[PDB]
Amino acid sequence: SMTESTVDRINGITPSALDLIGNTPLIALDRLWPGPGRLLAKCEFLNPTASLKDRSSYYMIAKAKESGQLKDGESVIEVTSGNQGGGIACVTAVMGHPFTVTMSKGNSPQRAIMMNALGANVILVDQVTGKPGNVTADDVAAAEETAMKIREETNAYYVDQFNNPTNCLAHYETTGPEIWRQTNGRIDAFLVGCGTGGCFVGTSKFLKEKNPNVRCFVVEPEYNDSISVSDEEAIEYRKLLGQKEGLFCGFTTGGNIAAAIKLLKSGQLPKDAWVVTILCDSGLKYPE
Amino acid sequence: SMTESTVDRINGITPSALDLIGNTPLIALDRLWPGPGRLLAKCEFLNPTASLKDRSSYYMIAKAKESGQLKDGESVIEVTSGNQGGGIACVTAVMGHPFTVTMSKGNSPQRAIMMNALGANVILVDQVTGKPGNVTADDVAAAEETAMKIREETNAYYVDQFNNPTNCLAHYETTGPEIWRQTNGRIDAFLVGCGTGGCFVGTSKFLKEKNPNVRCFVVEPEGCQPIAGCTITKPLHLLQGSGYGCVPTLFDKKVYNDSISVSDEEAIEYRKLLGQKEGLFCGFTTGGNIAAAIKLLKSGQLPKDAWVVTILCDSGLKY
Ligand SMILES: *Cc1c(COP(=O)(O)O)cnc(C)c1O
Ligand SMILES: *Cc1c(COP(=O)(O)O)cnc(C)c1O
Repeated sequence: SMTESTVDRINGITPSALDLIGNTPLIALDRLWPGPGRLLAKCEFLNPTASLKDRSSYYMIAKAKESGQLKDGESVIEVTSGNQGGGIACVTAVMGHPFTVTMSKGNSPQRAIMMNALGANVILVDQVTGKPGNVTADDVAAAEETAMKIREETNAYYVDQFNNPTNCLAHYETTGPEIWRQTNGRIDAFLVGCGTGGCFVGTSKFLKEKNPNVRCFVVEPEYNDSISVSDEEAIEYRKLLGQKEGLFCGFTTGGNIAAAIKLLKSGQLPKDAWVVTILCDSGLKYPE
Repeated sequence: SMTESTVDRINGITPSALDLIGNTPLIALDRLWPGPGRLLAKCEFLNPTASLKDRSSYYMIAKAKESGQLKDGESVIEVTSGNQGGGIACVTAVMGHPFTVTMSKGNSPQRAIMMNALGANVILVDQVTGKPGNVTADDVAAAEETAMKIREETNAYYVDQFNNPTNCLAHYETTGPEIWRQTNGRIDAFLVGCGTGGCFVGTSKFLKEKNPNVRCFVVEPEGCQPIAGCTITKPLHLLQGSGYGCVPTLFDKKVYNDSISVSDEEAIEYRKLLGQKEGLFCGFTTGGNIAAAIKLLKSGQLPKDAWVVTILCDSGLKY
C-alpha cells in the first residue's frame, strides 16, 4: 500500500508504478494568490495516469484482492469513459488482471487512448438516444447493461466506483494524512468537487478528526458548506493556473481554484488562512 | 536549482512548479523484464510538463538569469513545436518572463495547446515548401526568420536549444547524479535517443566520471544513424523529439561507446508492452529506448546480471 511503504522515490528505486501513486506534492500557488493567507493544492496530475483516480483505482483493486473477492489473474470490468478507466487500467496492468471497459460510442475516441494503451479491452456500446459528442443517461444505461451481461457471462469483478466504499477509504488513508503532514497541521479549509465523492468524503473525514474546526467545502458546478462555480470561472482559473504557476490542469481544477479564491476573499476564514484544494488531472487528458 | 534544494516534496510543501522538476523516480521494469539482469528507467514524464525537457528548459532560463543575459521581467523567445516549448513555457510562467514561440502553420494545432495554456505567445508562420502535416527544413527556417525579426524589435533572450551548452549541464548536474545515487552506483549501461543531445551527453559524462566502465549507447532510428557514422537512407521515423539527420552540435564522442538501432515497429511494440506490463503510457522515443535496452540485455554483450538504465522521456498524452 501507500501507507506502509519503505520506498525511497528520491534516492532509491521505485519497485513499480503502484509506488508512483499518492504522496503527491502539495504546491504553494503563491504567484496566483500572493496573500493574505495561502492557497495550496495536491498535484494529483503527477500520479502515473495523471489523475487523482490512481488512488481510488489502487484501493478498489487491492481491497478486492485482500477480501478474496478478486482472485490472482482474474478479470476486472468497469463502465467508464473517464480518469477511473485509466487508473484501473494502470493498477490491473501491474497486478496482472485482464481489464474490460464499457463506454458509449458517443465518446470521442480520445477517451479510450490511455485505457487501451495500458491494456484495457475497451468495448464501445451503441448510443440509444445520443449523437456523437453527446452521451445521454440512456447511452450510459446501455454501457452498464453490456458490462452486467459480460460480468454474468465471465464472472469478472465489477469495480462499481460510485458504490465501492474503498473509494473514500483511499483518501481517508492517503490524501488526508498527506495534507495534514505536508502543512504541519496548518490548514483552515479543504475544498474539492464531487464525482463519486470519494476525494471529498475521505479527505474531509480525516481532516475533521485532526481538527474539527477545518472548514470542508464541496465545489458545485452550474461537510461545512458548498461554493458554486460557473463554466466561465473554471475556464478563467484553468488559464490563470497555467499563466501564473506553469501547471496545465483540467476544468475541475479551474473550478476548484476559482472556488478557493472566492473562499479566500469572503472573510469567512481567518485573515492568514491556509486553504488546500486538489489539482485533479493534467490538461493533456482533454481534446482541443 | 534542483542541486541545492532543501525542498521535501513528500512530507513538506512544494514552493512552485520549478521544484517539481527533476528528482524523478527511477522505476524497476521488473514485469516487462523479469531477468536475468534488470531494466531501470527515469520517470521524466512526471516532470510538470510531462517531459524531460523541464530540466534543460529550467537550466537554460536559470543560467541566462545568473549570467545577467536575461534581466527580471524581460522577454524569452524560442523556435519550437515540441516538448522544449512546454518546458520553457512552465519555467517562464513561474519566473514572470513573457515567452514568445514561433512554429510552422504546418504543425498540428494540438502542438500549441500546452505552450499556450502555460502563457506562451504562439506565432504561427506560413509554410514555404511543406503542406499541412509535413513541416520541412524551409518551413522551420521561416519560423526562425520570424523569431529573429521579432527579437530585433523586443530584444528577447533566444533560448537556442540546439546550441546552448546549459542543455547538457542540466543532465550532468541532475539526471546523472540522480541515477548514480538511486542505483547506489550499480549501473553497467545507460542509453537514450538524441535530439539536442543534452540528455545523453550530460548524463553519460557524469556516469563515466563515477565509473568509466559504464557503457553509454545512443538509440538511433534504423536508416537515420548519423552519430554511428552510418549513411541516412530513411529520414522519416516515429521517434519524435530525436533522430535528427545530423550529429548534434552539443554531441561529445568522448562519453560515447556505440549505437543501438531500432525500427518504427519495435518502438510501437515496446511502447504498447510498457503500457500493458508496467501501466506507463509514454511517447514514441520511450518505445524506442525500451526496445534498445531489451535488445542490449538479450545481446549477451553485457554481463548476465547487468543493470541497464534508460529514460521514459514524456507522456503518451502529448500525442
Ligand atoms: C474523479 C474526478 C473528480 C472527482 O473525484 P471523486 O473522488 O470521484 O469525487 C474530479 N475531477 C476529476 C478530473 C476526476 O477525474
Ligand atoms: C527532446 C526529446 C528527446 C531527446 O532528448 P535531448 O536531450 O533533446 O537529446 C527525446 N524524447 C523526447 C520525447 C524529447 O522531447
